[PDB]
Amino acid sequence: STLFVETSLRRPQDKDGSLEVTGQLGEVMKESARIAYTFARAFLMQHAPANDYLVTSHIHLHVPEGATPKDGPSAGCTIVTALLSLAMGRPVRQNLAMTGEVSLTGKILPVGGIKEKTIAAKRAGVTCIVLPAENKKDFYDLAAFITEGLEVHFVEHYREIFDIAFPD
Amino acid sequence: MEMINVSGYVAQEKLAIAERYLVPQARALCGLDESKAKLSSDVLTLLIKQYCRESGVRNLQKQVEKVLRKSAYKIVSGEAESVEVTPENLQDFVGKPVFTVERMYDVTPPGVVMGLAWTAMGGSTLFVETSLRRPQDKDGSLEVTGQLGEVMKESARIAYTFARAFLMQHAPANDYLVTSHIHLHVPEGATPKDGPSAGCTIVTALLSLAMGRPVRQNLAMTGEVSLTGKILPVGGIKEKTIAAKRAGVTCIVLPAENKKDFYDLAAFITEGLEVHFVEHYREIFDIAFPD
Amino acid sequence: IPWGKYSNENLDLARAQAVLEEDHYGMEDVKKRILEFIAVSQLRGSTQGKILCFYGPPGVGKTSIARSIARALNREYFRFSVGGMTDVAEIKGHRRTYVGAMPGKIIQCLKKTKTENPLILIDEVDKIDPSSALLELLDPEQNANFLDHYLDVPVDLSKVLFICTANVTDTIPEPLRDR
Amino acid sequence: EVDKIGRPSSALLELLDPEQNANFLDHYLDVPVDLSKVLFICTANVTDTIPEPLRDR
Repeated sequence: STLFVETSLRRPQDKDGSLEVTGQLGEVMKESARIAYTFARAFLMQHAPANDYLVTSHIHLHVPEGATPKDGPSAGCTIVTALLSLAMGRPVRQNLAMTGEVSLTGKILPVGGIKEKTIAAKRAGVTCIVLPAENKKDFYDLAAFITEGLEVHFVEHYREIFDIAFPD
Repeated sequence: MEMINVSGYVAQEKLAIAERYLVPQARALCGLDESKAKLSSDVLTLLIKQYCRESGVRNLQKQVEKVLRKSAYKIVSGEAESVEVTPENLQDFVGKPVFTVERMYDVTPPGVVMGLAWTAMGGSTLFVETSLRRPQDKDGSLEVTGQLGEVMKESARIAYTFARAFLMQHAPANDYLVTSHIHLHVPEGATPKDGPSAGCTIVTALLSLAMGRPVRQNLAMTGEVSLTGKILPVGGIKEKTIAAKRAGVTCIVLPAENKKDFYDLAAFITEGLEVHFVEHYREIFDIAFPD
Repeated sequence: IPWGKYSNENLDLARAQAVLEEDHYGMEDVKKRILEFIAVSQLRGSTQGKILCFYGPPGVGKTSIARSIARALNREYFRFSVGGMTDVAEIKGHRRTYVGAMPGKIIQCLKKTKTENPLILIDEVDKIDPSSALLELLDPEQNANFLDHYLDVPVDLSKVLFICTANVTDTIPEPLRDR
Repeated sequence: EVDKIGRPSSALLELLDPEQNANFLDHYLDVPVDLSKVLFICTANVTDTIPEPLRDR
């Protein structure tokens, strides 16, 4: 199944910033959201020191389909991408789908259920998919007719995901 | 009942078990023999190092059975009269290497220090990651994530307090830990983990972040830490040392009271580790940061 | 029951691969596993050993794979339901002294099939003491002499190729999972 | 009230099977009766408690 991550401000940008997380997210997913927020703060500080969006503004993060409970750290890099895109005002590649855990230092870790996610992406019209490098064995075990049309990218650190999702 | 321990196996022991038991049994199950189904020693080394990550040999048995089933299919199908497997053709029998790296970190940045853990699935290693949550310029703060248990959260609080006290006297001018907001995390957040053995590891991570200096690259440490800094003994160090050898470290730090339990290990296991025993955390500080 | 009647099984890989290609599309991994199993059986000289367990989501039609395997191996097919079973007497039959006694479904399989080496699909084994009686059937150390409460005489089920399906790998019987 | 039958369920399974009811044997008559021509209709309050072997028939 496909899920989207939605972020928006709670106050005008005009003290520490804050992140409000809703969407019936489980404890593991909320921990992943906190880790993603911290890593996004660090990454935006190191990449764009003049951009104080994440550290000062108040951000509300939501995952739609609130009636369905959600769990698992698979949304790690997705939340970082959403937060950075909101902070820079830059939309991501308009057909990219990404999954995989993120560490506090930004390393991407393998996640399960590669076949189902790939099938869902192919059915949802995705053309480029980002997977952790440790999931290469799981992905290449899939038949050719499932993944022939995907511009697959394998990553080890989020620094590569940043360049994949935000060209130029 | 009498407690009898059956510890895990190092790579050498796993290879020796495989060559003499796993391959002969799987060949007999598949109906083959050594004359037409030969599995070289280098293949088993690759399987152990990359296609399996465990204290036991249960996954290695499945890998060997898969390899020999594929060999039997190739032999009966007439594709080849005799089959031998070599590192450059191993991918024809098994998929891509599951584990491409032995450790999560090659070189550790200042915020993270390597540690060891013991669970029901055997010994394993964990890295305590630590980084800022706010830019530097009121009290500081410490956020902990990673499905930590209550005991390990209390150990993290004790470690934070002891690191604060240590920096209040080792370097009075460094107000890092007392004025900066810090977030601490342990990767593999889906796995619930608990135990006070991570105390000194957390102290080392916090001190390394505060000083901005990395720890020794191949150093792993275990041991409960007290509020005064005294290191307390921890259990399950057989599996911890087996995992540390599996992880490829060369230096290890153990509580001094555990010297009686470390030497119970066989000679070929502990021969490669520069083992250090500590009574108080200042020795761990002098070991991790030698200069 | 067909005392000593045998259908000559065919273990050729070409025939099995062709049969699996005619009536099954895609799922090349399962076809590869079945071909490897058939090659292993041909080398061994018999199809006994580990019981094949096709597990997956409900409604996948795992019965079709077993039907194709039975067709390829020239083994007569039979359907054996165990979902929700609690009474051993379904496996082993009622005692002859009972009113309206009926033997176990295995004897019915032997009678309908008319050979000593059918392919029996124990479907939905994860929704099965009923568990203990099934070990007595799948264990070759005692499979060679199957005793039922109705006929009250041993019957040789050595050459029967048992296959099973389940909805999840976490089957509620533990001892069965090892076989 | 087919959903409230206790496990009698074996009797209903024997009765409703089109291949088995063609020679339905009774304890008293001791001779089979061809119930293949009759028409069964069942009624339940909820589908949660109906036995699983009935749900595919």
